[PDB]
Amino acid sequence: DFTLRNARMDDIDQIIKINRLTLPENYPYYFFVEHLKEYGLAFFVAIVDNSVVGYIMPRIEWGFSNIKQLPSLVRKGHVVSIAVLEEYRRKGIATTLLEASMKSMKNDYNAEEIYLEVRVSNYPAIALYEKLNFKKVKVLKGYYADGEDAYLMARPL
Ligand SMILES: CC(C)(COP(=O)(O)OP(=O)(O)OC[C@H]1O[C@@H](n2cnc3c(N)ncnc32)[C@H](O)[C@@H]1OP(=O)(O)O)[C@@H](O)C(=O)NCCC(=O)NCCS
Repeated sequence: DFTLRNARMDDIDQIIKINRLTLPENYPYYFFVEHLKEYGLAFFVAIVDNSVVGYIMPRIEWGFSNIKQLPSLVRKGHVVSIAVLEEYRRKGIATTLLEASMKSMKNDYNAEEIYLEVRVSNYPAIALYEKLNFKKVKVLKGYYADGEDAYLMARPL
């Protein structure tokens, strides 16, 4: 079994470890710290027996909607990074991390939409998001450093 709670400064070391092991976008320590201090209410970790096994790091924005056809200014929640240690996958951790972050984006930060970028090859992640009713709304060409395309996936809150 796992539990969720908001991330704390003392979680950052384990979060970075997870990020280093599971993702190619290896942000520096100060990046994690600033997102925790600025958007901490929507920054969650998953815990198994006192260890962090997953996390979701958000960014809160104000700007043009990426869902609406017309230029329209909205509050947006942006998933910067989400990862779960391999041993603890297929347990619903990412699903519950996203739900918790979404609820805070909506209630704490008045977000009207949530969105993220995902590698077009990232089959597990895409399945996750489509199950949570994210839609592929844009294709960011050459979004990743190696040139790989991203789907911009989004949904209203
Ligand atoms: C994507 C990731 C975060 C999902 O974590 P997770 O805790 O295993 O996800 P969940 O258990 O909540 O998944 C829920 C649903 O998503 C889908 N899904 C998740 N992983 C899948 C896979 N490998 N293949 C097919 N569907 C998958 C399934 O529908 C799953 O439902 P189910 O378990 O009942 O079959 C995880 O695989 C991961 O950390 N990958 C490496 C880092 C990464 O790519 N992060 C996302 C970048 S945008």
